[PDB]
Amino acid sequence: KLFPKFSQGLAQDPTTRRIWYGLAMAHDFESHDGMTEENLYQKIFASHFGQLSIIFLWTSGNLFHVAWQGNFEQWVTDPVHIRPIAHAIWDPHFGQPAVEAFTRGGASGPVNISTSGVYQWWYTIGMRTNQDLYVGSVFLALVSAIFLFAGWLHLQPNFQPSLSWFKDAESRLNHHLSGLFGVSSLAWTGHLVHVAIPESRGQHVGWDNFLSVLPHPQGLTPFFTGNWAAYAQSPDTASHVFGTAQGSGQAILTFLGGFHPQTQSLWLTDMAHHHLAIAVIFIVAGHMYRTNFGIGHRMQAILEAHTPPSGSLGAGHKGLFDTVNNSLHFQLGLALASVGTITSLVAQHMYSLPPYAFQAIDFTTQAALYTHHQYIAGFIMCGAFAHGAIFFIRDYDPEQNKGNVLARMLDHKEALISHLSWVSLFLGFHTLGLYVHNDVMQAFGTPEKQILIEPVFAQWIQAAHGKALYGFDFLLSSKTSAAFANGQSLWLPGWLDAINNNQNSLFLTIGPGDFLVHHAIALGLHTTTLILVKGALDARGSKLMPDKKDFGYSFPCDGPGRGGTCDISAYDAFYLAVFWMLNTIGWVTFYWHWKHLTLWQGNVAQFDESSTYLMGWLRDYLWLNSSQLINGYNPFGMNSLSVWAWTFLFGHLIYATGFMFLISWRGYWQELIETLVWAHEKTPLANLVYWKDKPVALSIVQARLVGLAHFSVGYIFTYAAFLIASTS
Amino acid sequence: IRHRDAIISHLNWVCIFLGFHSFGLYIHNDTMSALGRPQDMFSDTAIQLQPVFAQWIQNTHFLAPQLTAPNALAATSLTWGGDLVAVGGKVAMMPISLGTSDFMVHHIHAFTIHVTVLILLKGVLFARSSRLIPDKANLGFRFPCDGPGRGGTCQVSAWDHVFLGLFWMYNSLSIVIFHFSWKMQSDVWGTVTASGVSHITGGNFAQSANTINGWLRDFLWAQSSQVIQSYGSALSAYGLIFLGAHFVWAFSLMFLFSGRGYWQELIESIVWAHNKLKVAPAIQPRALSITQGRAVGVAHYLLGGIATTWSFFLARIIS
Amino acid sequence: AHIVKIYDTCIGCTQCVRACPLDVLEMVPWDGCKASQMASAPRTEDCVGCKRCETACPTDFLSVRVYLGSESTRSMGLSY
Amino acid sequence: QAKFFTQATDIISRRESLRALVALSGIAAIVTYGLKAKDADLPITKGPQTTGENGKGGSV
Amino acid sequence: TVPTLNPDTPSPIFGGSTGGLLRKAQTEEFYVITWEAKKEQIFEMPTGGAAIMRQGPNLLKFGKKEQCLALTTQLRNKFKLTPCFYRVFPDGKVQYLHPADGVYPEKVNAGRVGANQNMRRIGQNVNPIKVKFSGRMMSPA
Amino acid sequence: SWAPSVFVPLTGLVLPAIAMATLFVYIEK
Ligand SMILES: CC1=C(/C=C/C(C)=C\C=C\C(C)=C\C=C\C=C(C)\C=C/C=C(C)/C=C/C2=C(C)CCCC2(C)C)C(C)(C)CCC1
Ligand SMILES: CC1=C(C/C=C(\C)CCC[C@H](C)CCC[C@H](C)CCCC(C)C)C(=O)c2ccccc2C1=O
Ligand code: SF4
Ligand code: SF4
Ligand code: SF4
Repeated sequence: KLFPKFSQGLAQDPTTRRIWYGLAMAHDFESHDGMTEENLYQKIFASHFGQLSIIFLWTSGNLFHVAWQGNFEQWVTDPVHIRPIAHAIWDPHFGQPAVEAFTRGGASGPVNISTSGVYQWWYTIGMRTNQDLYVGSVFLALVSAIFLFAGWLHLQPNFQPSLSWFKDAESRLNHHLSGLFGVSSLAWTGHLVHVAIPESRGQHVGWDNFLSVLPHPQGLTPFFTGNWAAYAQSPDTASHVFGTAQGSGQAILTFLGGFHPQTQSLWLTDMAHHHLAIAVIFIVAGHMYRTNFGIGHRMQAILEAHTPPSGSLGAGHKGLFDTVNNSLHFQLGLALASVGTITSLVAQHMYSLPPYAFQAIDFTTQAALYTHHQYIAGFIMCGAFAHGAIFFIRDYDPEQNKGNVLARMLDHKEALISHLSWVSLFLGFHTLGLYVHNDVMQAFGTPEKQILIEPVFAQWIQAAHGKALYGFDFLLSSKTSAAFANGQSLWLPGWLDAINNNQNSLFLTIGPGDFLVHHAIALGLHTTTLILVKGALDARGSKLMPDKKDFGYSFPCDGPGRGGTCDISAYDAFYLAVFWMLNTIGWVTFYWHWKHLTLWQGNVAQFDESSTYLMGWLRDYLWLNSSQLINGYNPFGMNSLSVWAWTFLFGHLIYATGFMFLISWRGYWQELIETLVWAHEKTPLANLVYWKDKPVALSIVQARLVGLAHFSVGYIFTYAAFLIASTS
Repeated sequence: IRHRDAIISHLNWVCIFLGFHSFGLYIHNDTMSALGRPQDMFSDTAIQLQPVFAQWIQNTHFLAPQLTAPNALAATSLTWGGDLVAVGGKVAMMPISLGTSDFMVHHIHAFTIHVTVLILLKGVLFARSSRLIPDKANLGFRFPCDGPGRGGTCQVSAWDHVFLGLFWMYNSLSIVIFHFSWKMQSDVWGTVTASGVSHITGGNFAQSANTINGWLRDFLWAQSSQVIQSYGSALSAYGLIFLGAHFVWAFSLMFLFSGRGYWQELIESIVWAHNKLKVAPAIQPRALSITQGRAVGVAHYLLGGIATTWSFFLARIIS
Repeated sequence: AHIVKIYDTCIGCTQCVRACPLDVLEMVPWDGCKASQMASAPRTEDCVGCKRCETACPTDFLSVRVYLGSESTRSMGLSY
Repeated sequence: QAKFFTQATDIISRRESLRALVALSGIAAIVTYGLKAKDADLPITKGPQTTGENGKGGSV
Repeated sequence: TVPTLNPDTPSPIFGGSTGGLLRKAQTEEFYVITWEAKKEQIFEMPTGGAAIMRQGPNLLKFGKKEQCLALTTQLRNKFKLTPCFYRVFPDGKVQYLHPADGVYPEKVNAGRVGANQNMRRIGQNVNPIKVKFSGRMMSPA
Repeated sequence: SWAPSVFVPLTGLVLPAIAMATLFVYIEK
């Protein structure tokens, strides 16, 4: 009868809470009034479209302003000594010298420097003028409108799909593997061959003439002939200059390895062959599940067949087909887990093997990106583990999964939790113990007494990969190894050359300071997983509260009685888990930032010597590289690092409000409000105004979220200001 | 008791007032300074907010030995009168100038004190009963809550008021001593040369302490120098305690941010592990009470904070 | 309002009625238990959900449960 | 005087007319004194009145 | 047996407090308490303040039923008295509440059939997949 | 200065002004 339209219960709430929950309840379909599986799936589908339309519009927006407000064309001509423009600024709040200050580049007013690496992205892909950016902006905007269209389209009763269709998993897998993965990477490879490669060779190929231009001299003869080697006949020379004819070859598909020496990025020929190769594996593999032809696998049959003899895995995977196909949260958990891993995967491979020409020369961009994807990966992981327990509560069928791997999982969960506890306490005690030991020796002027363990195991791996520093002589280090002799005339010359250039990021040199920090990160991993896993497995029931599953995923507590039950819900478990996310990726991003900062600065001996103790982090990382940042203004004058320092403090202030909502809880605030609501009602003149919605204190769960949110935002923004301002 | 509502509501008002018109001034300064508008700032140069009363009272204090206290030869203190007295080339005492920056910090104080009073007085006046919990008196002085009912009743007790009162007190007192230390090194202390004075921090206060960035940089960042490099010296213990106090401060946050529901289940799993190996204790392992969680929290928070400021000042001022 | 239920494990020791601040529960005759009496929740529209009732129950596991549900002016402890 | 200010404040009386007048004519008040661009009144439409400064990586 | 009549009787001595009534009593439901105090002895105002009781019938005015059952339990335990109490509506109607059936809820009285009484152990509840596709909860089965 | 003189103060005020107005009426009514 009032908004929340989707909840009678919340709509009848007389207070301001109705509002808050209404905002908070909006996307939870299963909890709305008179909901069905059909409406659930259909709303989810439409929502996916909605997301896509926002994404395409967002991307088009970037291209739009780079083309309209940027210096894209000044960059292409001189990428090394021009700062890429993101956007113009029109701020009526700025003072006279502010407008002078922010006018960087070739700009006719105040501008901001892009640290997204979209320049080098574009530029490496083939984008040459503002025109190209405009056309792409129009296109993707058109795709946005199309997606919006499509959302409302399959909302009508004629175009409403049936639940059976949504449950056709085999078909979606076949199509996504073959088409979405296979075809689209094949088509990209098409783009690299037809546009990117020629663009790097200095021949501008556009919509109007591609069809008329030969990418290879004897094109499409090798292809059908099976003389594929001709496509790798003459690669670009070692003196090739990117985007110019000088030193350019004709090959379209190679396995060279290493980098394009002047740009220091992967070879677009290697990238072409890569996308093409995977494309084939995807296309062949995408014909694996049974649909409407009779040929193909059964998922159910595969899963149910995989039960080992002598019941060492119980009933194996029997019943998982149904509990997965039914459970949406399960699918989102698997998806988020995989997506989180690959997000960090991307982050860790991109920095050490950059793919873009004249990236990695851009320090700030690289730092910004690598922080970006690791934090995104962290949040995504916590979320994976957050729809973990939502499954465990709402979705699991105890009878239908009897004695399976899943039920057996629940069975020995105390073992799992307790052994994670062991693994985290071990690390926590020893690593901290060895650091603080290292500090005390530093303090007393005896650094020779430090406990510095050399990372022999990683140093071994680097040796097996062909770095020769450590002199183990294994695999790709040793010249008398089959592994060496096999591919020595393939790509190893490009590889080995790149691994041993220590001015690049590829498999950096490692010492005892590396050793400690990785075990700090391991502490990060294991503990966060302890919170999340514990929260997932005890979502259903515990000894304190056996009937927890009757309440659901978020609840304040179960009262003060029998000891006290604050932060008992799996919700709260995930909440607690976010703090470790934050702390852990905080450590990882620092690790990253410094070990590069000292590389770029030209003194890696700063890192190796101060990373072995924590004051070293405090003094040589934090205290040193904020010098310029905090100076952005002083009583004497100003410079260009105004916004970062403003935002630095902004983040800190957000960070401390969070503490407010986290530490102080409801009873104080409500009674505060209780006196205020009397105060209003017997204040004359003001008497004549009264509220419609009774003023009430935010909930516990509300307080829980609002703290967390402020904390995270402050975290991110503060670092971002630091990272960028210092690296720049 | 019969009009507590008016008292607490008015204290609430006056505190929001004070908060806006003190913090708000610093945020305003930071924004104007960031936007390139120094002529619009709250400062002796641009904006003037002179402590006219204080200056009057200082005026009356130095002239007093002549008029209102004839038998008194010099002033009670040189921070009112003139006559800069110095010993061993160091400044013992000298007239303290009062400007806009001092106007600022005092009103911050007065804000902080008023907030602390808000929390504690509210605590004492409604200890027995309120609109939410009329029978609070029966429940005790020290107790966590009365459940998730009534929308949720977290931290209703008088203890919880003392709890939160400790944080604001720490806040207030911390700005006072920072005020003190910066004030003293910039406008008072230093060496005495050819008929002239070189202060320790060169009178940056009046111009720097008007913005948050000035504290961040000219006080915190610049001064922490001697503590952060105290290694290899006599003062290294202060660096160790510097780090240790951060540790313990941060360590408090685990207790403050969490609740014993998690911890008790954790303990269930660990207890399993013990029982599996016949090493379970007779004294059944239990998570701390909610109240104890709060007490441990506030205790470690204070100890960490205070000990960090302690290692800071002493290494700073000794070196 | 909040939901309050009494299960059959009730002993009828009456602590949960005697503890309530808003008189939601009452004692009724029954045939199941040694005390010849069981607890009941006929007035849950006045239930606040403060969970004194639960804290008062001696049975293992508790034989009163309060499920915090849709919230109304009374359940939110309002006097304004 | 009561006759001066009944007749004067009787056409703007209605509540529906305010969301039509105050919103659209109020935007017409921002879009007038908002678009009207020189040093005379604000220091941004003034623009940069000096030659560009040198960056950190030898940029324009 | 019959519920209480709702007459006019004088409230006990009180200088007045800020904790008392507000807009809720005017446009929502306020609450009234009735009892026969023997002597004049002091009591704790549950909305703050000292107040002297009078002999004979005394009535008070509150805007929440907790403020009754905090007082009633303070009148019942300390002074050993026995108060009745009921609601009010702003059109002039009354709702008789306590004791609902003359007998107080803790000791058993015939004619009070059991409500929200589940007749199984709590662990004999079904899993919440078996209550989707509805508007139902986990206990009512 | 042509476009951003119009679109900045409309996105700054006139979008949130009628958004806070029409979303308020959606909440209370
Ligand atoms: C990312 C990016 C972007 C975007 C993109 C996109 C989204 C795209 C799409 C799409 C595209 C751009 C596509 C194209 C296509 C093409 C084609 C497709 C063609 C073809 C032709 C032909 C002639 C062929 C034929 C044939 C044959 C011969 C045989 C077999 C069959 C067939 C039919 C195939 C931009 C730039 C904005 C920005 C930057 C980055
Ligand atoms: C970690 C944690 C716990 C669990 C932590 C506990 C129980 C702390 C106590 C642990 C110490 C180590 C036990 C003391 C043991 C004796 C001193 C004997 C040890 C034997 C010799 C080594 C001396 C809570 O109880 C808690 C409660 C409320 C909010 C947050 C938290 C919280 O964060
Ligand atoms: S959360 Fe607030 S209310 Fe629920 S138990 Fe812990 S303290 Fe008592
Ligand atoms: S407390 Fe548990 S046992 Fe005693 S009465 Fe209420 S329900 Fe029956
Ligand atoms: S919850 Fe508090 S109020 Fe609701 S019944 Fe149990 S005790 Fe009486």
